[PDB]
Amino acid sequence: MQHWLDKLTDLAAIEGDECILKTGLADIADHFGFTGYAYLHIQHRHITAVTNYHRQWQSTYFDKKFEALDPVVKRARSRKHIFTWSGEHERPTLSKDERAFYDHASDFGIRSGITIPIKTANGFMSMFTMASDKPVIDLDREIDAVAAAATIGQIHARISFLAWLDPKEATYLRWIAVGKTMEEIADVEGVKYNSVRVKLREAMKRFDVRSKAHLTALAIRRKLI
Amino acid sequence: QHWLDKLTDLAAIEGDECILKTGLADIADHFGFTGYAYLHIQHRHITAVTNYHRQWQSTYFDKKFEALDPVVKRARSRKHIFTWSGEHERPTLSKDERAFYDHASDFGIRSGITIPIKTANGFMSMFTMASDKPVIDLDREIDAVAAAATIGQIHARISFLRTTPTAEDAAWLDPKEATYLRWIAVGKTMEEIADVEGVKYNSVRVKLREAMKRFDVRSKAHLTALAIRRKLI
DNA sequence: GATGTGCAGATCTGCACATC
DNA sequence: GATGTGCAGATCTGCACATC
Ligand SMILES: CCCCCC(=O)CC(=O)N[C@H]1CCOC1=O
Ligand SMILES: CCCCCC(=O)CC(=O)N[C@H]1CCOC1=O
Repeated sequence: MQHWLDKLTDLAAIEGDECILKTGLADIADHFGFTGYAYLHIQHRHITAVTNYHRQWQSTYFDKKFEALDPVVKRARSRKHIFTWSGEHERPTLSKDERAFYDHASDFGIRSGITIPIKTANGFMSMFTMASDKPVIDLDREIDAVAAAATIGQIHARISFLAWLDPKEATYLRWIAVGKTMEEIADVEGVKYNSVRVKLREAMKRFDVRSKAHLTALAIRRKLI
Repeated sequence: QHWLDKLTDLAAIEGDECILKTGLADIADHFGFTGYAYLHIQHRHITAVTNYHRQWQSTYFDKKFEALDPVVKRARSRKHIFTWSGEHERPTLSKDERAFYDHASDFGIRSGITIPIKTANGFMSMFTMASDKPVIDLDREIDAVAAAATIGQIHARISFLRTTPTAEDAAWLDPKEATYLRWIAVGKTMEEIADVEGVKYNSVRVKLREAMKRFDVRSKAHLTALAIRRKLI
């Protein structure tokens, strides 16, 4: 199947509100074995988030102003380049406080991750993180920093631009719109043929159409894609 | 200082496209370039947003230079910022490429900086700053990572907010193709189209597959999508 | 209800050929 | 070239039923 960066690039192109996007982001994170994801926009010390991290951890994170303690945000602020982090692996040279921070985050299964930080308008920044409950992130192939940046640039803009087709309906329909067969969609998305078949036939039924070409035309005409 | 930063700031302003294109043109000028060019590529089907001379835009597509331009070739091959130069590449270039670059020079396009990225559904987009200088003499190399981050945002601003192409490759449908394709777009089968338009099933079959051949698409859904996207229906 | 499984028959797509 | 013929195999659509 395609990489999650490609999945994110595809998602950045679908229509819909924040709710639709979050459903899609969570599914991608889950699909690739991550416990959650988090998008953060940071201007100075002011942060806004689009994440599926436990609400309890989010509240604590905001309440105790962890943006100023989180080693991940520190690195992101320091260098705009994708990186992997690990609470366990980073232990040495981590203040007693940064240590307490990681132990608390561990209670939520946030122990390691991959983060992609980029510069955005007005000298501010945005970062996207894929979190794991594993001790460390082990990768056979290093992720292309350039491709990672291009992907997050699109994801950031899409979020900044914030009935509808759901993420799977939209994502699958978009591939139908570029000539893919359902088997090919199953392969690139890493899902079962039947999941693609079921999702799309339901879309067809809800819109009362008899062919993919009709669903495609109606979706485009109605700005659903 | 740093046009990449200016582009990032511009990618954030939401308003009508007329202001976006003006902003892009202004940045290109401010930093000493002859102009800019954004291309969204979907296998030979290309849409452009650029302030390159209107005549060059017309020639570029009428001659299908996308298939000749070494800049596009390199972009399709590797998604990484690069600088190009007609004069510097001379030795490497064939007779058609040299000529190609010659015509471009007539429009103030002799060298440039191009940033290509991958976009949704296996396609790509690229942003170029063109100069009239024989070569780009950069004092400091432009960070490929930062460049990608910027163009990812510019691509989303142009594409997601549905900007009007300033130029694109020629794609059309003759009267019959259009008539039959409109029916396909509302759920009809080839047979049903034959009955309603009072023609042979083979007439509909051949008219549409030839159109599919011309657009280079594998399915009717794809032909339908490109046709609607291009306003042919 | 949300999804998934199966498949018969409907349709289309890819290829080789033929005719206007 | 534009249009038309022929068809095996690819691919989809509609309906019935299964899972949990
Ligand atoms: C609003 C919720 C906080 C999101 C924080 C973020 O983006 C970066 C990050 O994953 N930091 C990790 C590392 C240890 O705990 C975390 O949460
Ligand atoms: C529609 C106008 C064509 C834009 C093509 C483009 O984006 C890349 C590019 O700069 N190619 C250059 C190099 C020689 O001529 C050009 O135009």
